[PDB]
Amino acid sequence: ENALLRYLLDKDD
Amino acid sequence: SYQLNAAELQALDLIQEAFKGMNDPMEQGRQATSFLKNEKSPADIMNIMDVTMRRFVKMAKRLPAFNDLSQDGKFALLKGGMIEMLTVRGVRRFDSSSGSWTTPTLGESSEVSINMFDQLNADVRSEQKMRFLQFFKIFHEDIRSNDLVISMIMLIVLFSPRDSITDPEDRRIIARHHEQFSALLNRYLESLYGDDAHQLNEQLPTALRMLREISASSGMLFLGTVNTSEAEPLPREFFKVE
Ligand SMILES: C[C@H](CCC[C@H](C)C(=O)O)[C@H]1CC[C@H]2C3=CC[C@H]4CC(=O)CC[C@]4(C)[C@H]3CC[C@]12C
Repeated sequence: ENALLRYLLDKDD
Repeated sequence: SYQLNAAELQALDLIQEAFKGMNDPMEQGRQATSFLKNEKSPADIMNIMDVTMRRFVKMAKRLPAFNDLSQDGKFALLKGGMIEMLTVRGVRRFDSSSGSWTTPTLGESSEVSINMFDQLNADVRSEQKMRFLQFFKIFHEDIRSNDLVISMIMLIVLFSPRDSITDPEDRRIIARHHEQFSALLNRYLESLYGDDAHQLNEQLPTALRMLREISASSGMLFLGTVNTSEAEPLPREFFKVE
């Protein structure tokens, strides 16, 4: 379910 | 008349700011090792794509237009647009004479050959190789090498309507920015080339439709070519390997 894309989108860079 | 005004110049500065990081050096690690490897496997190609994909996520989050969307909207756009954006990066980084892609921080010695396609899914690889070369060929030499043009094309691709997006406000924002960045690209090109820009503007729809075709036909390219334990997970969300 594209978990890693979502995680990267939602993280604080 | 054709010269850019302050508002247009500001919009371009904001874009360049968001893309800061895209051309930065790679840290030592799995991805950098794969890029420097003389003999690359399909897993190495996935490792390389991981770098650019992550950088796209970071860029988008630096753009005010993007941050007007809901979190689900943001996700839907990145999911729908990633392969097209990668392909546009591909056009920026490709050299027809050497037949290879390079990265801006590293000498032209390190590269990925167009013949990487020949190790991918035999059912579709030859057709995808042809599609990429066909797409590359439409671009004028000085247009494909212009970072602002490429950046704007990437943003027009990103802010494209998706049936996956149901939220009325997200849909409004996406349509608005699709037109905004399209208009800005045209104005930018007019500021450089005047009336000669009209011909380039007329080609924008051709580029977008060809990009969509590439994205719609690339999903199985890595099927059966990679050991998951050797390939970054992010690209595997876009390219099914099993
Ligand atoms: C732009 C990139 C090389 C530079 C990477 C480096 C980290 C950077 O962004 O500076 C190349 C390497 C592999 C290429 C593709 C693999 C799959 C194929 C699959 C296709 O059929 C479309 C083209 C696509 C996505 C190209 C695009 C350009 C890529 C990402």
